[PDB]
Amino acid sequence: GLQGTENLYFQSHMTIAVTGSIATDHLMRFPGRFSEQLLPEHLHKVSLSFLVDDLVMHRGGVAGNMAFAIGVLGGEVALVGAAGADFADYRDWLKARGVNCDHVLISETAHTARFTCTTDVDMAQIASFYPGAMSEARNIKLADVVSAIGKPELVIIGANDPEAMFLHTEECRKLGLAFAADPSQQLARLSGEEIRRLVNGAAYLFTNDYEWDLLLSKTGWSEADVMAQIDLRVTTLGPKGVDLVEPDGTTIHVGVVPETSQTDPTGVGDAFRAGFLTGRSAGLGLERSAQLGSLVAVLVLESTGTQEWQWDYEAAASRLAGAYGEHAAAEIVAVLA
Amino acid sequence: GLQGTENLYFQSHMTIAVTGSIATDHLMRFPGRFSEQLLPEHLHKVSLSFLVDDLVMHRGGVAGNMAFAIGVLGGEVALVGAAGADFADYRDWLKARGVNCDHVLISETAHTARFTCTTDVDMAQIASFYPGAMSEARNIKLADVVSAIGKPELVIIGANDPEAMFLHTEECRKLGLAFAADPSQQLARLSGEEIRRLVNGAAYLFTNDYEWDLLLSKTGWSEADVMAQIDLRVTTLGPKGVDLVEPDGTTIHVGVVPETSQTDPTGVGDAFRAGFLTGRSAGLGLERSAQLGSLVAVLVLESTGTQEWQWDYEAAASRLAGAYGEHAAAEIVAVLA
Ligand SMILES: OC[C@H]1O[C@@H](n2cnc3c(-c4ccsc4)ncnc32)[C@H](O)[C@@H]1O
Ligand SMILES: OC[C@H]1O[C@@H](n2cnc3c(-c4ccsc4)ncnc32)[C@H](O)[C@@H]1O
Ligand code: NA
Ligand code: NA
Repeated sequence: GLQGTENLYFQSHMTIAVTGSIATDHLMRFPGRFSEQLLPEHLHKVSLSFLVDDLVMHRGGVAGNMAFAIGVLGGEVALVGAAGADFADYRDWLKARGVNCDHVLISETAHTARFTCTTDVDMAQIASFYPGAMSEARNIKLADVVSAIGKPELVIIGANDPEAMFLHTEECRKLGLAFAADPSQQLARLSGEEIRRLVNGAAYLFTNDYEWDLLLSKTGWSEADVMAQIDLRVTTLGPKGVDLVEPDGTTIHVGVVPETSQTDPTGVGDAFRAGFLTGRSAGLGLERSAQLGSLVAVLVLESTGTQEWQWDYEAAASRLAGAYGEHAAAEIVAVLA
Repeated sequence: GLQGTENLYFQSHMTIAVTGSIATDHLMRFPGRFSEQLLPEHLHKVSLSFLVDDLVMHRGGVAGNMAFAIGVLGGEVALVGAAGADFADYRDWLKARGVNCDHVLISETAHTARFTCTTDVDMAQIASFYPGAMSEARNIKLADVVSAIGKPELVIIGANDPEAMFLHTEECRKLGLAFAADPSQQLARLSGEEIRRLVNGAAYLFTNDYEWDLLLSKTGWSEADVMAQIDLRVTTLGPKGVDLVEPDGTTIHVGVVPETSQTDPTGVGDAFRAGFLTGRSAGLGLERSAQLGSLVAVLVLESTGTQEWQWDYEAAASRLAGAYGEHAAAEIVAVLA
């Protein structure tokens, strides 16, 4: 009754655009411990052959995961990445949860990227990633996306074809789009200069604490050097929670939702980021948004695959209330409706 | 009219029954050296994430590989192993090459086994094997196979479901079938008692030199102890060739066919065994048979996948002539054509 129809519709098009990998995750379980059974002698002429007792294929890719979670939580999200012609079923899966997939580049030749991962009983991982169609993400122009769906409220620059990451970030700077620097695995692979090129001007920087130290080491930046380039640092601390740090040093710390199981750590970070950014878009403060992100992250930790979790108001509210109090759980549920 | 009809026909029989794994091989290439970047410090908290720049899916499994090679070379072969309902195209692939697949067990529920392997530029490997339908190989009775195709000249007991390996070997002993003990990868996993149970009474023992030392260590056997249990030992020595050793110590040594490239070592041993045993079934002597096996082995070494090589009498003859002399090449081609 009190909504301005014109202005509400005007803003409805301001989506989150998620750029990053789109993949199939081929996940296997090793019924042992890599750290214990592997010995230093096995690394000098490497020949490893693990017997695995489980194998499942699931939808994945950092951008696929984040878009799935934003869509499931009710946000407005567009998936912007490269995949192969095999993508049809994945497309239907994402569209059924509200994800705009019109601007997924479909390669004429290459298959969708593949993440192959063997996880042991202690959640340690030995994995390989095949880019396939992901390399063609460097041919996506965010200008065309904007022309089609309008200026997004935020562009997430997740792990992707590296050249696509640099081009997307620079196009955000040029078009005045707010972006979240979420380089994740590429922090292990890029040079300090390249990383600096991904961070400058970011509305958000997302890393975990290890990745934060890695970024500082490789870039040669101090923390103050980074905070001069970004509006907010979000650093996940695993079971120790998450820090949200403004440029003036103001820090908000949020604890985690305790897990009922540690099934598979794949996609936990993606899910935290998706939940946090959905909460922020929905009007929640930094602390409440991080609390939502922590819930989604633990739901991914407790399931095999990255998009196999389920959203249930009653269970979500109960776990949020247990971790953060009934008032916080109520505010979170109130914005998600 | 100088042929002895009885003995001619007596020698004419050459059916080989191949037991062992049937699989799809998911092969990837790491464009670097594991040795350059994997260090003992990475064992504390194991978390490896390789970028691979090639991914292909190929027909595989040790029994599939050996049956393919025997069929391609003109031998008489039946494939005896467990697969999944996905096996249909694989079946057509093998039948088109003369392989009898009537006695492949098709699981009602499980997928064909899967070998996932990353190989670096120095041929080092990191791999995982998911048995799936392979476990159901323990339900295959060689008595039914014999009832269908008659008493084979040889049963190859290759890497398989371990219980199936034991059941097949004991059924060969009870039914009086000559068998080749080819446990290969299972030598890394079985106990000395189990290995001894696989070797006793073998017509052939096939291993590489490392596997030979491993067998001797785990079984507690000396070489003479082994030679008292088997009719012929075949020990491959990689670039140093192959030793063929009778119980009385009589040794035939054969050098290798020089390779034109070192592309992928997966299935090279399978191919040697198949070529050697086909040559023997066709009436070639030990040396000529090992020369044929060495050719097939290098053809697999030079190609991606285990069954992607091509059999061409003229190219084969030229390489055999270069390695072993025109007389040997001619004798081999004359028997196979
Ligand atoms: O966040 C979890 C998600 O990350 C996805 N992924 C896993 N490795 C990668 C890499 C990579 C690795 C070595 S070099 C580049 N790049 C881009 N996405 C990846 C995976 O598909 C999973 O669903
Ligand atoms: O010899 C090359 C062929 O061996 C096949 N293979 C690779 N690992 C195995 C294993 C195994 C591994 C760890 S525990 C048991 N078992 C049975 N076959 C295998 C593969 O499908 C390839 O085509
Ligand atoms: Na998970
Ligand atoms: Na090969």
